Amino acid sequence: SRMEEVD
Amino acid sequence: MSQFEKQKEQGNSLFKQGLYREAVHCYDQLITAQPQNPVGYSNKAMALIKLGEYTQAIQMCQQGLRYTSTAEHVAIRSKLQYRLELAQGAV
Ligand SMILES: [Cl-]
Repeated sequence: SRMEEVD
Repeated sequence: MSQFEKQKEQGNSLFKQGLYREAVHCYDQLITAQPQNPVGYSNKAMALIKLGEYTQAIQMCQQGLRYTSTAEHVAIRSKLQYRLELAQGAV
């Protein structure tokens, strides 16, 4: 996912 | 899905819903269940940042990095974003 997103 | 992955999807669903304290609480259960898995710390740090809880975020980042190996395929965008903050910090 993107830098601003969770995993 | 394992129980960890189910609890993690719930925290992530709360996070995507903009329910950050609620997500933090689920992420705490990830940390408790799997203390050497960086994902709980990383996810908890994002939810904290959304809440303006910067000090606890720093603590979660430092803790999660203790359980993270090298990452050898880092995206350029990631490096630009990290180096921007690193340098802003150092000024
Ligand atoms: Cl990356």
